[PDB]
Amino acid sequence: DIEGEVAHQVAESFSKKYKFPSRSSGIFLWNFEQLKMNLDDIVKAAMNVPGVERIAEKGGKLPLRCILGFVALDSSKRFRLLADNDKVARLIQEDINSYMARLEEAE
Repeated sequence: DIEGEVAHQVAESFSKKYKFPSRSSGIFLWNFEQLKMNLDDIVKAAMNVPGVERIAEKGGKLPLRCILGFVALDSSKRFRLLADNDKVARLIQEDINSYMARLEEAE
């Protein structure tokens, strides 16, 4: 259901590469596939991200880069070695602010 909707959207973009702040100064690319996690575990972990329940319940577009960022920080040594961890945390916040605003904003 709600979790099923998150599972769908994640599955649909499973190998899709998003961009993140690198340890140095650039960016690097990462996808859900690279988490080496089951879809269930990823959905479970995605539920921790603020706004994900609300958006999925409406069938809206989920913040998948933000979601993947959060899950990667929480579960992935490799991602953590590759990333500016603090910068990703800030990036998580900015995505949430953007998507939550979209629910309130003019169309």
